Amino acid sequence: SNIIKQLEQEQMKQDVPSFRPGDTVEVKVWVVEGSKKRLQAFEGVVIAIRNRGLHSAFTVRKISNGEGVERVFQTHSPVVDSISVKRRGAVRKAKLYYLRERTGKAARIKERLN
Amino acid sequence: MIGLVGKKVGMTRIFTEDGVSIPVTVIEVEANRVTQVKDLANDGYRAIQVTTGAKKANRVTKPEAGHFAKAGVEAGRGLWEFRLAEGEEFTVGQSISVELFADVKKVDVTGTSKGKGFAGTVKRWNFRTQDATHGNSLSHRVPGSIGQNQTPGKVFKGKKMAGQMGNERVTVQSLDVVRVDAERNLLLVKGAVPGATGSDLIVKPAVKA
Amino acid sequence: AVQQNKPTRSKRGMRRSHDALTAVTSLSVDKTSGEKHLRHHITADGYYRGRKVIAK
Amino acid sequence: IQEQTMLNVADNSGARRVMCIKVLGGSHRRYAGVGDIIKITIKEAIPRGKVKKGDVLKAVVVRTKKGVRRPDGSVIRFDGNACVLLNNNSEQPIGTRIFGPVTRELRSEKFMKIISLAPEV
Amino acid sequence: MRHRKSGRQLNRNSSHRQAMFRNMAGSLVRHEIIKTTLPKAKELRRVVEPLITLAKTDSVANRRLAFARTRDNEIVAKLFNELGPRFASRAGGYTRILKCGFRAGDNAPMAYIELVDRSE
RNA sequence: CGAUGUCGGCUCAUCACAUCCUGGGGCUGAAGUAGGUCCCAAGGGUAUGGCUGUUCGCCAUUUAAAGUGGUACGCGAGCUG
RNA sequence: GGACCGGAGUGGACGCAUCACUGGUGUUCGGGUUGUCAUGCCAAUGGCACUGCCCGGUAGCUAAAUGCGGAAGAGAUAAGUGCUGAAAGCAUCUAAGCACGAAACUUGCCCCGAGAUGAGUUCUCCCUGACCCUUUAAGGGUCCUGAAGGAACGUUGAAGACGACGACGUUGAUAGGCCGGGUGUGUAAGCGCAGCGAUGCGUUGAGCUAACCGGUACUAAUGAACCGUGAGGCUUAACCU
Repeated sequence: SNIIKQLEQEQMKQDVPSFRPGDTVEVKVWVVEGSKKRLQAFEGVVIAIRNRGLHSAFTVRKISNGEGVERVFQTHSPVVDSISVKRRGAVRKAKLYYLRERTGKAARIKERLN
Repeated sequence: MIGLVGKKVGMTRIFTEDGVSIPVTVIEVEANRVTQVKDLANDGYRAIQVTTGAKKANRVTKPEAGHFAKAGVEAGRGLWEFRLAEGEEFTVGQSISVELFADVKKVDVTGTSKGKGFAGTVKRWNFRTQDATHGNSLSHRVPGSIGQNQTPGKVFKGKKMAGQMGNERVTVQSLDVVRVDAERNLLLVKGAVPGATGSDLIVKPAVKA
Repeated sequence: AVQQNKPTRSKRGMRRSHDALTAVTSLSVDKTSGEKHLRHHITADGYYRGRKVIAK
Repeated sequence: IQEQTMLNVADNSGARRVMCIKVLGGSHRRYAGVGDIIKITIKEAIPRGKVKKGDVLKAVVVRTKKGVRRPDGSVIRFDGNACVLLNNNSEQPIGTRIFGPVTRELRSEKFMKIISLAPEV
Repeated sequence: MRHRKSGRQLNRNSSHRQAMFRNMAGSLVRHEIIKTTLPKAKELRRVVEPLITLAKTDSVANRRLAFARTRDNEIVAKLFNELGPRFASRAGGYTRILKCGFRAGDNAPMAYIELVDRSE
């Protein structure tokens, strides 16, 4: 009856920050190369979806040496621990899948009121 | 110490939603009991059958109500019969036996299927469609040839053509390791709970498959 | 796409074994006005179960 | 990736565009785009590269637009398909330096040299 | 196949379905009674009573939304003046489907669809 | 001859084993990896392309393998010309 | 140079299931915009132009996504290798006996499956009233009673071409609606401020939002009525006749 929709809430991460699409975000990702376990930094413009439970993720595009790399990170996965919103961007669309294609272009900055 | 399984798998199964089921004990107090005990007189084999769920006790038919009415009237929704081991007596041992080392190794899975209607010959078995533009008068997704001219003179019995797919049963096995927990020292039983409700029961000897 | 022998009157009337009209086999009598109607239908004078649902 | 796929090259010795002529490993293997070996020809080359136009040799796919799925469900998608040129018999990289990002699934057997020469893993 | 799917396409296209439904909602709100077919009646209530529950809160924005649907200012005026507060205490179910006899020109299951009004 | 539509391809196949691979043996100029021949075995699997309409054939490259035949040289009230 | 035998993982092709993820589609969700017409006009909306062109996108379906699987075993064996052994005082795998031996056979695994007319078994439920003609286990008609259950009819479904098969039918969450959420689009209209104006800023992550999730009788699921009976043949064998 009043039971369901809580098994996905047992393993949430309530320490996540809130971000809009268009900001350049920093994602620290645990990686295993052997006995040691280090961190990886991923920067770039986020093309996010909002919280579909555990099944929520955000798409980040970075350009290393000429071509873009898109990485979608599952929000509540244990390998993603910390997100920093960093510079906050102003765009109209929820999905920046076409503005990500163009080169040398950066979105405008808006820091006051989200 | 010596002690093993008997007429026991479990008493509680919860409605299917996803099919992975990482376990956590939830706090809600309900009562469940074995109601079904068969009669003794007119049979040469002594068989026992299980049930699950709950019915309204208004749409239960009087034959089914009388079936459930032997030792307490609590009805369910389904019935499944199995073989003979010995009989029916109380075999309850002492308090605490099996906490030492031998918990679990694996589990098994069981399922059923979904109705896709009068499916086509490309949907049902993975047929190849002919080329849609180089000519192809009305033969893009049609079945092609179904036989071999005169000396058969007929189409064979196990032939793949268009019909209803779905509304059948399926069965699979062998789920694996997903994650471990060690630091908090909790008692764990492991496995994805098997498929949709409507399963046939797992009555098995030691692990063969 | 055509026959080679004429099908018989037996086979012709035997294909029509399932082509028979089934009846309603029961009507319902409205408590207010004693006329009969279909199940879950207006009594063709403006009555459902207990009220005159149609003024016309 | 598939047969008749135009691909860029990461290594310096491999020169500009290469095209996949056969998808190695398997009978009717259609699509192999993560760390698999593919037979290529060179469709357009610069004279600075050691290889020349029309030379058949092997490659390994390094970047793909389809993208590899991580175990947690993460997908790393690269814009444009890339390969690193290898010898036909020894299956070792001809190119001295690797350009661009590489993925951590290119760690098995002879590709430790590729990820060691590569900047970003 | 279709699973978990809503909306009956009524053997006609999307633009015609929307136009039929605007005209039907206007006719229901005007005359308080409609004789129509049974699937048309079911989809008719499924698109009419959202308007009546929009019409409880009298605002210019809600008049403009209730004018983006059904496109008749007499209908928006009735729906916010007389309907609305007449159905303010109700929580859903502003329509009633009573089935009548089959149509003469074609065997159509016909149905009177009407509100929960009173005569006087 | 008061009409049995002719190749190849596509789609779909089925059978025989005079067996391509996988399986079990013998012999060998079988030291091992690798081969050759013969016996048993038809359960399953048994390529993508450049050339011209091709069955064929040449070639690039792959695969453990790219079998030989019958089925109106299978299949036009299934398609192509 | 390079091992059979025996284990461990990881792939290609194939098949099944699923929609948790990655995606695709989503003409019924939202937004940007061109041309034009209309709502009296400004504003705001709607209609046509492939859904006007696009941009995203819920459910459902889906693969390119994910989970699994073809085994291990057992019996009888083909080729072959054998033991004991005479016929044929030696020999010999065979004639009497016996033991191995493969993806083939029969089971093992998974589906249909008592129309298996050889129509099977188990549990439960329901019916234990009269009269005439009797061309006689006889068999027909009349009155009463017509159960268990089914069918019909409405609400319908992740079931479906139609049937069928599930769920519900007022001691009711079955379907719509309504309420709250979630998702999706992306700061609605109105008003105010700045600017000559386009437009920008605040109200404001605003407003709309489906098929989704939890709750609710507001609407439709009415009570009849229909079918189905009234103890179920003859012989033979076990407790009194």
